[PDB]
Amino acid sequence: EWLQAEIARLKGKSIVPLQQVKTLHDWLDGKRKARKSCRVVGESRTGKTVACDAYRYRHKPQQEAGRPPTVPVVYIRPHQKCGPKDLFKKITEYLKYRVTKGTVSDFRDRTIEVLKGCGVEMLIIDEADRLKPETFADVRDIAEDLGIAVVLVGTDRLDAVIKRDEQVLERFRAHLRFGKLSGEDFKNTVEMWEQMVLKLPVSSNLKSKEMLRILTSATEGYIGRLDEILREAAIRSLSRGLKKIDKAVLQEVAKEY
Amino acid sequence: EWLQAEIARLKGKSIVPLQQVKTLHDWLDGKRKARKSCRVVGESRTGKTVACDAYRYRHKPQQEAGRPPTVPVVYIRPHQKCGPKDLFKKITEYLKYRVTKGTVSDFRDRTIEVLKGCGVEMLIIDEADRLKPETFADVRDIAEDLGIAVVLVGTDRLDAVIKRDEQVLERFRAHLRFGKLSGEDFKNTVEMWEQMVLKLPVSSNLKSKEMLRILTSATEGYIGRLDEILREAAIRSLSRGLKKIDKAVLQEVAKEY
Amino acid sequence: EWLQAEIARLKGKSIVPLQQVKTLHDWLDGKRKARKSCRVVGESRTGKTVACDAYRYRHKPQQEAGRPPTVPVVYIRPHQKCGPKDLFKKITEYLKYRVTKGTVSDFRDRTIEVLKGCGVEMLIIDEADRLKPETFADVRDIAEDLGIAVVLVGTDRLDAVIKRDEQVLERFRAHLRFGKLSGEDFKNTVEMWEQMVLKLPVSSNLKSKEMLRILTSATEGYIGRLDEILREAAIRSLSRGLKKIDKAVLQEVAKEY
Amino acid sequence: EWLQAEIARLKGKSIVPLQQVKTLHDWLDGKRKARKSCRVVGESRTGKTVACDAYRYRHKPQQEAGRPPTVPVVYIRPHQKCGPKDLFKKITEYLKYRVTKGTVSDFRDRTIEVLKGCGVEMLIIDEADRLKPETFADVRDIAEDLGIAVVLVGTDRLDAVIKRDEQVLERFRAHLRFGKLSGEDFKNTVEMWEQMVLKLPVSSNLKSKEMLRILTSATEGYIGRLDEILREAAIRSLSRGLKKIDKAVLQEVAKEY
Amino acid sequence: WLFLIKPYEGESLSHFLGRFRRANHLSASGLGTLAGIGAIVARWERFHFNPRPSQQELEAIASVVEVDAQRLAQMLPPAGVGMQHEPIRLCGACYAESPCHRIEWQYKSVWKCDRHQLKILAKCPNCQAPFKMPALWEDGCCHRCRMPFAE
DNA sequence: TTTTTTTTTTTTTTTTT
DNA sequence: AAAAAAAAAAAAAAAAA
Ligand SMILES: Nc1ncnc2c1ncn2[C@@H]1O[C@H](COP(=O)(O)OP(=O)(O)OP(=O)(O)O)[C@@H](O)[C@H]1O
Ligand SMILES: Nc1ncnc2c1ncn2[C@@H]1O[C@H](COP(=O)(O)OP(=O)(O)OP(=O)(O)O)[C@@H](O)[C@H]1O
Ligand SMILES: Nc1ncnc2c1ncn2[C@@H]1O[C@H](COP(=O)(O)OP(=O)(O)OP(=O)(O)O)[C@@H](O)[C@H]1O
Ligand SMILES: [Mg+2]
Ligand SMILES: [Mg+2]
Ligand SMILES: [Mg+2]
Repeated sequence: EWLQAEIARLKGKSIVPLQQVKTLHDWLDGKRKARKSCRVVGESRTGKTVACDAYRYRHKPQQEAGRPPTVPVVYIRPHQKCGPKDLFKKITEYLKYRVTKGTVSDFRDRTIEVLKGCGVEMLIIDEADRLKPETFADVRDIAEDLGIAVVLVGTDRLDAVIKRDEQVLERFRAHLRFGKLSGEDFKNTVEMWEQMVLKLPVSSNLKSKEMLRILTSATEGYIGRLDEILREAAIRSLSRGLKKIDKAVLQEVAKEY
Repeated sequence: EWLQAEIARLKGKSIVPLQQVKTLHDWLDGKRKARKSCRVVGESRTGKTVACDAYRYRHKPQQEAGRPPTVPVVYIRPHQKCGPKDLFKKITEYLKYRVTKGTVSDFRDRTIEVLKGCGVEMLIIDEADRLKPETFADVRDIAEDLGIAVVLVGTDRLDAVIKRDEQVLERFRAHLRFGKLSGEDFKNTVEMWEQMVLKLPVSSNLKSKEMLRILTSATEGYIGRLDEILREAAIRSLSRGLKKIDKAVLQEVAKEY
Repeated sequence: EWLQAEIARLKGKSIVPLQQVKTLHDWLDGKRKARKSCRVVGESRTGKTVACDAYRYRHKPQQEAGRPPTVPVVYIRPHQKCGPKDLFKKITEYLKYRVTKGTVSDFRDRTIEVLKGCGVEMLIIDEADRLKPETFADVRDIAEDLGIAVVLVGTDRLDAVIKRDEQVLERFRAHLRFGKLSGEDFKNTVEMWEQMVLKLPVSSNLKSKEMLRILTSATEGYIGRLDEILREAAIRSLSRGLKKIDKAVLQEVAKEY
Repeated sequence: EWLQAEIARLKGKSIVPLQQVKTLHDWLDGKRKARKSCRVVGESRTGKTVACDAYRYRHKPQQEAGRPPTVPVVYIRPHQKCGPKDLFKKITEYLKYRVTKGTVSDFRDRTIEVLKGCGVEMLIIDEADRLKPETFADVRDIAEDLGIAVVLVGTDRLDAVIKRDEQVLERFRAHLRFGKLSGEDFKNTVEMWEQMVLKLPVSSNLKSKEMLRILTSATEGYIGRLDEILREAAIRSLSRGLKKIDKAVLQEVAKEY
Repeated sequence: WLFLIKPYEGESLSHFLGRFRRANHLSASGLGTLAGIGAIVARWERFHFNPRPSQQELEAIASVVEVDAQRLAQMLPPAGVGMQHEPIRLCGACYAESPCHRIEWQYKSVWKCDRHQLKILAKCPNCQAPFKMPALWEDGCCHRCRMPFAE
């Protein structure tokens, strides 16, 4: 069924190139070469996590030799109230090594051992706010003992956590701010969105002012909302037998927010 | 009955040439010439044991005189909680000598006599973790006294056992990291699999993306799972009177995992 | 005495055909042909021991010649904290061989000798959780060395035991989820149970809604409880000189649960 | 074939004079004259056993008189879980006497007879830790009854065994601690190793800093690792048709540790 | 329950029991100990193969523990004739060609193998370790030095 | 929610006459 | 021919903070 094939596609996710994503990638590349540790802070739904995923794929692991693969970058997202056994477990599993039964003092050393040999030039910790304060000692140790940069991506709340520990705050002083979209950048993003993410049989012309003012009020510059508003509107429109998104559909969806 | 002849074949096993096996074979060849003792570590179902069997058949027994066979390589797999009488018994039987009744101190010496005379340049002990710690002394003695290199092939758990004894850990430091399949190597392996392992009257075209995404999700890069998923699907398909594996069969089998 | 003859019958057990039992038998038959390792799990008191017993009955041993009986399927239930000498002893006795005095290693070979010669295509180990972890090595060896598939039937707790050993977990990934009864399947089961299991002089009409709601609340879909509730109610009813089960009896019995 | 002649040589072993070896020989010579029991303890792969072999060859057996061959120093290495019949057997065979069938109480006395007559000034027991605690009584008896000094050479683990018995601990209090290489001693050892141990046609200049930092990281001061790294690199280099070891080869080998 | 070996009428009782163990996956000494445990007669020997109350035991064993009853009693020497008291000598060619020991080797006068016309041997050459097939097996491999016995 | 330790039976083993 | 006797490694448990 054509309709179901398009809905199964639309409900899915993809990465769209944006000025903010390229800016982060070039910035992280500098910190990687310099082995500099620095934070990434911005508002929710601005597309911070997705840009980090795209970076990992930019430089993929290399398997040329029969030796363990040299992973240039490690990306992890700690669970809630993450303790020191959990941080080490997740780093180790990311390198395809299985963790044996033992204590923190046992696979703390195994982590270092897996960290050596594998390149591990940069470690990106998303949801940095989700760490027990005691674990920041093991993060500093890694950043200090070996020449590895630690990104420490976080939301505005992360800064409230960082400032509670002098030694942690001093180390991660440098920062990058994600921001949100406004002005022409938003209009160009909508044009890019209809062309690359929406493939409806008939064009919707979402760049038009009459509907762009609606997308602007509904999204308020958050790439996460623009995604939701247009992705749901496309499924709701096709489900009615339409070949494009009607102004009435954009209004009907916007009213739910 | 044609159907039963194909099922009796499909339920069987065979060795498929792979990049990981050749790599393994020519690394061992270096250690053999240098008489170096090294370990080999890999995850379960990655095809570690099968590559070791293939190596033994690459380097077969040679007899050029009425003297005992010139056995170049010895491969053994110890039983659970293997003690020092059991290790010696299995080495001796492998070389085709009968073990007489006596104590460890009696056929410890008989083992040395039959390790000599035959070349026995290499000893591969699969599943090294299943061994009593006390037996690693008799393994070091062989490796130390005779010009013989010992492989010590095993899973991730073996490293937890090795690190409990300084003298074993230091002697066995060099390692090869057997791994799993990902990317193009997996797609090419599926094409090879359908090309050689499966001889179905009509081609299934398992390399196509619609079914390759299914084999990928079901397999997760483990050659052991790819072998199970496709081998059971072939028998289940033929049993229904099909000449090929239908997408529906691959899905039905994958759902069981 | 008629009353005592019926009580001596009612207190006994029998196998009732059910959709869940046929489903397991067809599934096991596939794994048998493919020689595939599998896993069977479900909740307590739900048609499983009887189903495994019924399967052995379905394909009884063949003894058409002077050679040992051709036993296709072996079913054993290990004792508590079963060790490696006990697993081998019980397999050997099942096949009708006497075990002589000796150690596990000599016993390792006699078990292999009698697993061979007879077909022994399948081994069903009920209550797999009650086994020492060390014994799973001897189970893998059998499954690996011989063309034999091992079912490993058990409860939810078995999964907690299996996940403690990588090499066991990977081998037995395929599973069937035995479940409980609900909806029409339960009503039809009560009608069948009354018809076959109960031969009372006068019909009780247990399918009726007034009493079916009681059997439903008392049973909660567990075939083990439906058999207890109705089997005790039948004996208690006859003992009062009744020719059928009164609603009052079903209520009186249900109150005890 | 020139290449095979060099590989057959390189795969072999030899003794290189070192400051640590001379230090031990002068120290043992003092204990020999004074007949003082003493200990030799150090880390694995530091070259403890080889220095002991060199000492035996320094003072070879002298047979210029009618009486049985006079061996001043006796060197034995006990088997695993060595008992009192095994210790006596190995001492007796070393001195070239055949052991007849009998009990411990029979050739305990024969051992004393052959310890006497020959000078037997010193007994060096390597791998002292792998001995039965009950056997230390027969060792003290020899050390006490006869004018013989016993070395008891071993690793760090030996001290854990010695401290379990008051009477053994006090008797063997004196000790010589083996040490690993660091600083200039390591650089001079690499220069010496290249000149005497390697006969390659073209000089590798391994003393150079660019490659010395690699040998240092790969070796960590253990003479056993320096031996392995350079001995395998020489064979691997010649096998490629090279006349010297390239930096690329030292890096390729180091990556395997 | 033991599986019956291929009968030969000229086989020694000792060999017959050794072949029962080989075929049934245990050691000869292990067979004797196990046989004694099964019977519980208390006079059953591990290595003295031919006793008089053991003839009763053998009859019982023949009639009950085998799939098909084998001739055990026929193999057994009673008092026997010209019986060697010392180690039993053997023919290497005979062991290797037919993995069985002949009853003839147990009796004096027969010093040469009648089939191969070579002298029967009592000790392994060079090793000079006396070689008794009932203790050291039908495989003809010397116990001390595991060298195959030569003529 | 983690960390000792801690105590005990069960055991496989090892030899000795 | 045979057995015993235990040294020692292992495995929850429950207590705090
Ligand atoms: N080279 C190969 N060719 C074909 N099949 C293979 C190969 N290697 C492994 N397999 C598959 O894996 C199974 C054998 O186990 P495998 O060697 O993969 O595990 P392993 O390497 O021994 O790991 P572990 O020792 O942990 O079990 C076979 O059933 C087979 O289908
Ligand atoms: N197919 C059947 N026909 C008749 N009675 C059955 C059937 N299945 C189960 N029962 C009833 O259930 C009881 C046995 O339950 P069963 O052993 O099947 O549960 P189980 O799942 O094996 O329990 P557990 O898994 O906890 O060991 C019997 O007394 C019997 O009356
Ligand atoms: N002077 C030397 N001459 C020869 N080989 C040496 C020397 N120094 C170190 N080695 C190498 O390093 C190793 C050191 O010897 P060995 O391992 O016997 O000492 P060890 O660490 O005391 O041994 P153990 O583990 O028994 O204590 C040898 O195998 C040898 O190849
Ligand atoms: Mg394997
Ligand atoms: Mg049950
Ligand atoms: Mg040494």
